[PDB]
Amino acid sequence: KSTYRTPNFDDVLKENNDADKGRSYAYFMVGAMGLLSSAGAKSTVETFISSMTATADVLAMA
Amino acid sequence: MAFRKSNVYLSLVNSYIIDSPQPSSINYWWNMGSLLGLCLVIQIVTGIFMAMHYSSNIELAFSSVEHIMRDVHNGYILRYLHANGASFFFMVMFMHMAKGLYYGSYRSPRVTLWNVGVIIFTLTIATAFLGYCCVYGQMSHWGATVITNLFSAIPFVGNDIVSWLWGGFSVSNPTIQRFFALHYLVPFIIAAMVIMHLMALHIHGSSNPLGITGNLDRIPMHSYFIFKDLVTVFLFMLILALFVFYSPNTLGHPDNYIPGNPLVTPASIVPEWYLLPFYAILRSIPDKLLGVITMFAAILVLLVLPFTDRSVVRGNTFKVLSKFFFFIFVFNFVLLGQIGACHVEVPYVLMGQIATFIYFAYFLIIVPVISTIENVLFYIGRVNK
Amino acid sequence: MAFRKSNVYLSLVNSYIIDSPQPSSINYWWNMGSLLGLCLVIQIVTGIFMAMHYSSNIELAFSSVEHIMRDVHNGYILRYLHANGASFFFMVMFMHMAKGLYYGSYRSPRVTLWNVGVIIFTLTIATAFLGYCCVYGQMSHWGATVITNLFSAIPFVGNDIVSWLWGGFSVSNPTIQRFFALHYLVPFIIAAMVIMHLMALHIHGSSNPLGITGNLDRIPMHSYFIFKDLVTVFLFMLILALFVFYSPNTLGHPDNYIPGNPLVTPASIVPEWYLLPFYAILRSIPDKLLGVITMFAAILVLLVLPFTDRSVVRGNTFKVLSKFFFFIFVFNFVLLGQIGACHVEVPYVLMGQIATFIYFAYFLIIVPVISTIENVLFYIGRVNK
Amino acid sequence: SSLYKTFFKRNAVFVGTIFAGAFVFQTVFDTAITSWYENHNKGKLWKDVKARIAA
Amino acid sequence: MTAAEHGLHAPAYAWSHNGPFETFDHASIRRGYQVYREVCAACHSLDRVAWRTLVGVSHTNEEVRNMAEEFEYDDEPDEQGNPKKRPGKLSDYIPGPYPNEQAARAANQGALPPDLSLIVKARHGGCDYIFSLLTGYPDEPPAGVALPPGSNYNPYFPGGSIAMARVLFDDMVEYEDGTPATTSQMAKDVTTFLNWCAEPEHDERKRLGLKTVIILSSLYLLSIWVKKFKWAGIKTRKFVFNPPK
Amino acid sequence: QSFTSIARIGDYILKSPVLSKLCVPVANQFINLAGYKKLGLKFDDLIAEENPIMQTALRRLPEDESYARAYRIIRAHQTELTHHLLPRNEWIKAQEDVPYLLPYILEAEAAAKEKDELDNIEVSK
Amino acid sequence: GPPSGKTYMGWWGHMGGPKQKGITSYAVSPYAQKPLQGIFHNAVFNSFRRFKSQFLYVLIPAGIYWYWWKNGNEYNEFLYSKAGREELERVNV
Ligand code: HEM
Ligand code: HEM
Ligand code: HEM
Ligand code: HEM
Ligand code: HEM
Ligand SMILES: COc1c(O)c(C)c(C/C=C(\C)CC/C=C(\C)CC/C=C(/C)CC/C=C(\C)CC/C=C(\C)CCC=C(C)C)c(O)c1OC
Ligand SMILES: COc1c(O)c(C)c(C/C=C(\C)CC/C=C(\C)CC/C=C(/C)CC/C=C(\C)CC/C=C(\C)CCC=C(C)C)c(O)c1OC
Ligand SMILES: C/C=C(C)/C=C/C=C/C(OC)[C@@H](C)[C@H](OC)[C@@H](C)CCc1oc2c(O)c(OC)cc(OC)c2c(=O)c1C
Ligand SMILES: C/C=C(C)/C=C/C=C/C(OC)[C@@H](C)[C@H](OC)[C@@H](C)CCc1oc2c(O)c(OC)cc(OC)c2c(=O)c1C
Repeated sequence: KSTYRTPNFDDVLKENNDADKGRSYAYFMVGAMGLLSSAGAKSTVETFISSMTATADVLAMA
Repeated sequence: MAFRKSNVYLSLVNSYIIDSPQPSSINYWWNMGSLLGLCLVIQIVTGIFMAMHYSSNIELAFSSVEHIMRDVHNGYILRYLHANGASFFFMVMFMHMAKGLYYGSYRSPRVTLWNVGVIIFTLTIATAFLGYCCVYGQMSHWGATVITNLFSAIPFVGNDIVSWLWGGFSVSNPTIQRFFALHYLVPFIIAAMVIMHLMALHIHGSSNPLGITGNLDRIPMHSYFIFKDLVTVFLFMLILALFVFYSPNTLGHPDNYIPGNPLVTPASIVPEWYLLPFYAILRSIPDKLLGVITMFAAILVLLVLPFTDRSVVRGNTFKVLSKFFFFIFVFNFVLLGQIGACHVEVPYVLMGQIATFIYFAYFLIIVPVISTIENVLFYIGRVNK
Repeated sequence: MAFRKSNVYLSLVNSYIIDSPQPSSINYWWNMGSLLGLCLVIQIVTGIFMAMHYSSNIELAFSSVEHIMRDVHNGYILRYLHANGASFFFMVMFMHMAKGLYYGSYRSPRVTLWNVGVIIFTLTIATAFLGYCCVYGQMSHWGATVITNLFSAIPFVGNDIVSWLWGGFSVSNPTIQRFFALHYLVPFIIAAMVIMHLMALHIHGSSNPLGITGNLDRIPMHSYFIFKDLVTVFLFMLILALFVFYSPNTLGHPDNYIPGNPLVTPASIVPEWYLLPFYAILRSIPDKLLGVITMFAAILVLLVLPFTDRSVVRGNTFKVLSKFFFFIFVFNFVLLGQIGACHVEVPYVLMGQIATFIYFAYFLIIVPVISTIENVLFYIGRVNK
Repeated sequence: SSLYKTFFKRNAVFVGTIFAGAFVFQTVFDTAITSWYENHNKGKLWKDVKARIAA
Repeated sequence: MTAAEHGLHAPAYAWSHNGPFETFDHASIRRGYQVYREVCAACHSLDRVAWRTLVGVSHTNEEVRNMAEEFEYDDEPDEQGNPKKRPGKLSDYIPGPYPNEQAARAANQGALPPDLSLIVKARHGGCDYIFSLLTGYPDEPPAGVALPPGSNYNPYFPGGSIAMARVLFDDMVEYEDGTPATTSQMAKDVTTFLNWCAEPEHDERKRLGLKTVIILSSLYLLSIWVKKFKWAGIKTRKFVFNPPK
Repeated sequence: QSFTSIARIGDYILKSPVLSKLCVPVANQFINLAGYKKLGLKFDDLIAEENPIMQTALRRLPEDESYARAYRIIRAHQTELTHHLLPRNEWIKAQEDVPYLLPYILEAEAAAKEKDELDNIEVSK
Repeated sequence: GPPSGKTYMGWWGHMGGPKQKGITSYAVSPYAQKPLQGIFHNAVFNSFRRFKSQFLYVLIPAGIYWYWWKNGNEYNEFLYSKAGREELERVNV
């Protein structure tokens, strides 16, 4: 076969009438994963940091 | 060159995590190792924050853990993460090991990689036992008693080792204070052994599911397997979260919510689930010395597999008899654990003794015989003279 | 090739300890680094064995250390090794740093090496403070109080940091239990930083007393410097032994044999000797915020020396003015420490403020001016036009 | 989708916007969940029991 | 092992706190405290529960203060060093009936009534077990069973022979909220109260879990999508071989 | 296990028409169940190569077979990662599943065995 | 630098594979490809394949062990019931 004759990718290629379809989907997904991760990391860090604050049993009102 | 390459610290990161050439075809079974590193981090971080609130004195240890549960903000989350994480650490380790078994990862040139792995496994088992003792519930006290007594089986100087390990006449304050100190230490030795594990991994690279060379088609770690790792990291966290928040005590033992009592061993005593197969193996031998020898040998026999696997191809993917007997091994191992959870009673004692035999026979007999037969079958099926 | 080269683990040992090419002319001042590794090992080993007997509860901590002194076989040896070893660790660190200062070891291409060193120094100071608090004598309690309060000087959110560090209203049980947990951790982070220190050392090798290239005449680490290291290892042990057995409390403070008392600060309170120069610097500034800023800056200003040393040759060996002012710096540093040990009284307050100025002026003013002058003197003394 | 190309316009979302959105999410999400949770458990809460006691 | 030695399997009752979205019923907790105070506390300590934890859970700040002050606790010695006592405060732990173990065994035929702070977590079966035990004393033991003197029969206890007699009987308690104090109602209530004692973080823990599981679920589904995108070039890659001359 | 040893046992079976008619059908069915032909591989492509015998052998392989092995291996990895098998018309047929590397392996094992024999020869006077 | 043991993997540009010639590969940007609503219709009758080959290797050992477990358990139950206390006396010690 001739290397200039590119194999068929038609089953995979998005029939491009909308150019930035996959880009907008990918960047939304990547953006949303970034959002929920940062909120998750923030909550995880606060959980640990707050375990070092005064314990419920040592807050005595003398 | 790029800074990630030229800098002394970053180049380590680059060669292990970014540009590291991976075989294109490794499947999700190769995600377990990163999950083990993650587990190691979860155990260390949650343990240090708990240590801040923990007292190792035998009078105070159980109450100091109740104090973490009740008074420390998010304390129950730390404790339940640690306890359930230890279990998840073993689930994933068994899968990592089973993966290695199936795909011939223990084979040359990765024998050193495998041997260091077996050391990590022993260290991880010892670390979890030390931690379990620190709670000082009923299972803690008698676990400490039974396991330190393993060494009394040693000829002549055995009871001397035990009293030295105890720091006195029985499992007491000296014992629990030194077991906490040791529980803190060994995770860091495991960390150093993991680095040695990754060093041996790096010089030959990962294997792959076909069992053949990966040299003809590599893709970089970065992007492809970084984000593929992320998929199983989140699935792992999801499931660990379901236990920690919704079912935090399902993988433990109710007797360890009872303070340890030196005068009473509960009838309901059962080892931690991840120790059950090994427990069963020991219990199957009606002799003290030989019971503890056979149990230790059940771990060391993992070292024998590079020599008893006689096959000429790496891994079980294209091997009909080896696949079948591999799953005999796995389900035999589950049975050993179900026997461990049972009473020393009629059908169970014999089943455990036969399952014990099957366990050892796999490495020493089945694999060498079957892999030889498969060698010959592959040959006479294609050669015409 | 030889096995020590071909094996994955041994080759690390070979390239760092056996075949590592050393400049032929390095003198005994280059023995301090191995003595620091030895110190780190002594502190970790003796600390772990003591941890086995130590209780971190604020009610029990002081008595648990008396228990190590009285009841633990060879317990007084462990405690005195640890306490005196911490001091010896600082003596040797100051000498290692002073060596670096004198011979221009901070210079390019060893800037990264120097910067990692400054981090280790900060970590080592924090580690010793955490350990000192664990005794919970009088000096422990007020040391913990004064030093955690350093952070109260931080704008707006400072008192919040302090109450978070304390775990309550004042230095109490939460505080001492978390300081023990942290004291156990940080030595292992120091160990990881030492590895990063040796990594940066390895790519450029050691400097030497002439300040010029070592590339024309190397001799292997093994034999020559292994046995040369041994000479100072034994001398170090001899002297440490004289203190541990014959004078074990000469480098400490009698007030720390009194249990901590939250209501009474002794009139005789004095910081540990190795913290005195820095203490004096803080005490010289009659403002809270600026006192703690200037003291921290006295450590960070070490980072500035690669930029303010304008000379065109590495090291002070052939530099008459630089040698003189180097020893002004050293003896000025000793004075700062002698001021720290004194009362806040007339002559001393002014002397401390002037010595503080001299300390900073050395890095920021004297070295840039003098090294420029020496540059020009070297030139006009040989050029005839 | 063209909802993306109005806000971010064929470019990826930047860390600053991500971090900012996360702070917003944290508060909104917490209130939404606490609300659903307390409602789902109406009758059983201490809030609800205190409405039937007075002394 | 024989069924008697194992003990009868406790059945699954429909507790209102069972289920991932379910809080405790706090009215049942309130009632359960009364049953504990008026029946159980005569033999059973509750050492790990401090008065303050009741506030906002089952009682008001004022109610708990009155309850704590009904008890005397050791105080700091006076100016001269003689011991002295003190009414209880919210920082104190709920006091037990006996001063030491030996005094507790003396009052119970030599048996030791366990502390109940953790009892729900320290037994297989949890709430189902505790409830079933309390409501499962038969008027007479099954035929042939020879009970030791001072022992009682209960099929749910391992071995059948338990040193605690039945103590719940209809209307032995006057519920402050009007509820008919039947034995199964009182059992249901203390047991709910004892689950809270053992798991005070229950309601909050499940609320946090709901958030954690939603975020992690989303992150999981999201990462799958992102992985597939990042792999699409490799997965649909195509090779051709033209053997070299 | 050496290929010299597999060849010894295998050839003994292949000649004696008692065993030959008994085993080869079993072996044929084992090979089909193995499945490697559905990935486009020949058995000899499957031999673990990280040892000196196999490196000697692969070194000695003629160019055209070498390029062909390379394609079959790359094509196998790509198909494996897509969780498919090849189109059936692309499978390796039994006529193609030849021991192409075997003669080079056996040759190298014999050379190696002789060196080991000669390095350890005793002498008698 | 410090020397090095010969291995069976190199790095980019010298991986240690055989010389490759004649193989030509093609690929297409993920950006240019159909957003992930494809799989299904084309790929769900496809997969669920790789476990038709495998399920017997798992299921038959699983079956053997589950049967063996259920049997031993039901036997233990019989032994400790009334009906079996005679057999219990026989098989015990
Ligand atoms: C009040 C309603 C009440 C409760 C609740 C209760 C519970 C309880 C449990 C759950 C146990 C543990 C049983 C086990 O081991 O599984 C237990 C044990 C004993 N109790 Fe009790 N108990 C209640 C009330 C009373 C009262 C008022 C008394 C004293 C007269 C009493 C006594 C005991 C004793 C004794 C035991 C020990 C049982 C044994 O070891 O055999 N309880 N109780
Ligand atoms: C590989 C790492 C580790 C493993 C597998 C591990 C495992 C365990 C286990 C099984 C327990 C008992 C869990 C239970 O409560 O039922 C435990 C307890 C404990 N561990 Fe670890 N541990 C590890 C590391 C650490 C580290 C580094 C610390 C740091 C001090 C630590 C501190 C503790 C403490 C304080 C306890 C008692 C609290 C508790 O019971 O959860 N652990 N550990
Ligand atoms: C804390 C424990 C461990 C960590 C962090 C760890 C980590 C890793 C990592 C990152 C990999 C590469 C990815 C993978 O194949 O999953 C790996 C590979 C491997 N590990 Fe481990 N491991 C651990 C324990 C073990 C154990 C217990 C064994 C065996 C007894 C072992 C045997 C192996 C082998 C043989 C490989 C190579 C697999 C192959 O490429 O085919 N590991 N490990
Ligand atoms: C770079 C390492 C370390 C340094 C510089 C250091 C320094 C110190 C210092 C200054 C003290 C107080 C000495 C005194 O009694 O006057 C101390 C106490 C203590 N250290 Fe360390 N330490 C180190 C590592 C460790 C480690 C890894 C442990 C392990 C748990 C440890 C455990 C303890 C204990 C148990 C005490 C209280 C006993 C005593 O007062 O000597 N230390 N340490
Ligand atoms: C626990 C602490 C440390 C350890 C174990 C350590 C160890 C070493 C070793 C083994 C060497 C080579 C031999 C020698 O020159 O003595 C070295 C060199 C060096 N270290 Fe450190 N070091 C430590 C702390 C520091 C600190 C605190 C600094 C400076 C702030 C520092 C600065 C340097 C420099 C600049 C060199 C190169 C000296 C030259 O070759 O001229 N080190 N260190
Ligand atoms: C060729 O094969 C590979 C491969 O090489 C790699 C790297 C990966 C990817 C996986 C990894 C890189 C795993 C890496 C992780 C480790 C080696 C972790 C080692 C363990 C540790 C425990 C780290 C050390 C941690 C600590 C000391 C804890 C820090 C403590 C803190 C911050 C305490 C804070 C608290 C207070 C109060 C100050 C692969 O997936 C892979 O095959 C596909
Ligand atoms: C080019 O320049 C160099 C150079 O590179 C080197 C290497 C040296 C020689 C010096 C060294 C090699 C120093 C090396 C030492 C270290 C890096 C040490 C790191 C620190 C540690 C703390 C080690 C880790 C230790 C532990 C975890 C402790 C082990 C604990 C145990 C056994 C507990 C046992 C107890 C019980 C109950 C089980 C030079 O002298 C030199 O210039 C002349
Ligand atoms: C300082 C450190 C010391 C002294 C000890 C470390 C080393 C020991 C081990 O391996 C490293 C050891 C854990 C062993 O490994 C063979 C495990 C498989 C243990 C298996 C094990 O568990 C039990 C257990 O958990 C129990 O709990 C309630 C009770 C038990 O009896 C009823 C056992 C038991 O009978 C056995 C064999
Ligand atoms: C979790 C860890 C935490 C919160 C803290 C770690 C970090 C802090 C430091 O550096 C890392 C810190 C030690 C500082 O470094 C600038 C040292 C030079 C401290 C110098 C120091 O010592 C004193 C001391 O020892 C005392 O004893 C009786 C008493 C003291 O007053 C009278 C002091 C004092 O007035 C100062 C400035």
